[PDB]
Amino acid sequence: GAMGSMERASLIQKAKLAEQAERYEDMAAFMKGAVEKGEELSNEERCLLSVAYKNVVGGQRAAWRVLSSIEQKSNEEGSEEKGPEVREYREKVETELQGVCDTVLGLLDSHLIKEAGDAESRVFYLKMKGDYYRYLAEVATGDDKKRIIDSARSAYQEAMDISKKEMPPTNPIRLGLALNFSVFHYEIANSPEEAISLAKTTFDEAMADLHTLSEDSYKDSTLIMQLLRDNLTLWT
Amino acid sequence: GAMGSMERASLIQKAKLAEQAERYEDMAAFMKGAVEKGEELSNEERCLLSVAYKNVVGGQRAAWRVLSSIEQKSNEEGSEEKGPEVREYREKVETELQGVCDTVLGLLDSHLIKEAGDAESRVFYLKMKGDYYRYLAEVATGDDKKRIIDSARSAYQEAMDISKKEMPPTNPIRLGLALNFSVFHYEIANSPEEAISLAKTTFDEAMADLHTLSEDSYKDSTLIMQLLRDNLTLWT
Amino acid sequence: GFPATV
Amino acid sequence: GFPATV
Ligand SMILES: CC(C)(Oc1ccc(F)cc1)C(=O)NCCS
Ligand SMILES: CC(C)(Oc1ccc(F)cc1)C(=O)NCCS
Ligand SMILES: [Mg+2]
Ligand SMILES: [Mg+2]
Ligand SMILES: [Mg+2]
Ligand SMILES: [Mg+2]
Ligand SMILES: [Mg+2]
Ligand SMILES: [Mg+2]
Repeated sequence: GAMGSMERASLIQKAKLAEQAERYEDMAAFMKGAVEKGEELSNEERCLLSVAYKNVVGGQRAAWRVLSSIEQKSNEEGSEEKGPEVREYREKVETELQGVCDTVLGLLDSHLIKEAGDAESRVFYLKMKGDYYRYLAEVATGDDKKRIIDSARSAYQEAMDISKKEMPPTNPIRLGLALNFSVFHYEIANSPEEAISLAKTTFDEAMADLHTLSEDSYKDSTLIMQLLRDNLTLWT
Repeated sequence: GAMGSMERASLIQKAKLAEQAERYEDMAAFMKGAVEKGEELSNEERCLLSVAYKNVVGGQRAAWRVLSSIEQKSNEEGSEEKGPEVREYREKVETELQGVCDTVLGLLDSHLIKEAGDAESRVFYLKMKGDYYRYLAEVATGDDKKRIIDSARSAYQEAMDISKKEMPPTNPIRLGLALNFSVFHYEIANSPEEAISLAKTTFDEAMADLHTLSEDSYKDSTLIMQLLRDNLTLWT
Repeated sequence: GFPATV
Repeated sequence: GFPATV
């Protein structure tokens, strides 16, 4: 690992600088180096890791969607043969995206999840595992497609099971997990009714628990609740 | 070169796809591969090359400025010692930026400029040479700082000399060259009066020539004239 | 288009 | 801040 010689604290400090500079690839490399020190992550450190990789893969997914759309139109009836270039470049971006997902899934499996015993860490990491299998599922076409989809479902489901037993319905990790699992149902599993039901039940159970919160906790919970409502509005 | 095995036309096609996907690092690598085929570039191809590298280095410059600002405040009186990390990371971004500038300057010297005989190609490449020496000058602190600044000035000046003899005052390459050389005077050479005079003379000479233009040429010329006016408003 | 995820 | 360049 190219970060093996840097102090853990220096990697975390530089990840924060990279975030301020919007250098998300650097941020992700710094956080990968920090994870590879072998120590458990704090709440803030898990946030840095997830923000870094979400921004890297988010850019790759956006580029992949542009290229896939161009490829789909180049294959329609009446379109002119442009050669292999659109497919090749879509494949190049796809392979890079898959590489980033495999890296994140590798950090989670070696060994973040197995050492995560508190709900707030274990649910967070299982949510990430579902997210990165979901990104793989977005591009999957081969023999293992259904197993990729089920790996996302399984990770999200274990996270849901722990969050329902161990976290209040307003916990932002629990809310974000439900938001993303609902999107998995809608976009990956072809299950829009399950997506809508999960978003609605999550929103309503959080609403009923807001009265227990401080103003700062209320702001965090209602932010994610608004995203659930936004998706419900898109879908209904 | 990793692009050595790809057809020139395929590199150009993929550079255009990368632009649509906002994958400017890929776009620059594709255009570097195209330049390295050894053939002269068309007007559209010069635009692709310049857009790709302007976006790559522009992001690096923005990140460098964020980090330099943090570094300057960490060195003020009463600030707490954060260690070497801010300087190290600023240096890392700086070295990457210098590497990109050296790559572009290398393409220009081997062998774009020496083969460029028409004004519209030669002025464009000399403007680029001034731009990338200017970006090096923005970060320069060593023995060669004055020579870096003068390399920018010399390239811009040769471009100005050709453009004044061989292009109308509304030519967008001539206007963009003057815009950037004016910024060089203001920001690099500590010559705000020369910056303002160049921007004003360029604007006025273009205004007097707009009557010769078609509507499409008028739109291109007035766009750059508005940038000259914007800078004049910032500076006066 | 992206529905909202965090 | 960046003055305008092209
Ligand atoms: C969106 C918000 C308020 O909360 C969450 C909740 C669950 C997640 F999986 C990720 C973020 C946030 O920006 N948090 C800081 C980055 S961890
Ligand atoms: C800004 C505008 C209208 O013109 C110029 C002019 C001079 C340059 F050095 C670069 C661009 C443009 O976007 N052109 C397409 C990219 S070459
Ligand atoms: Mg140590
Ligand atoms: Mg593939
Ligand atoms: Mg249920
Ligand atoms: Mg050939
Ligand atoms: Mg240096
Ligand atoms: Mg003069």
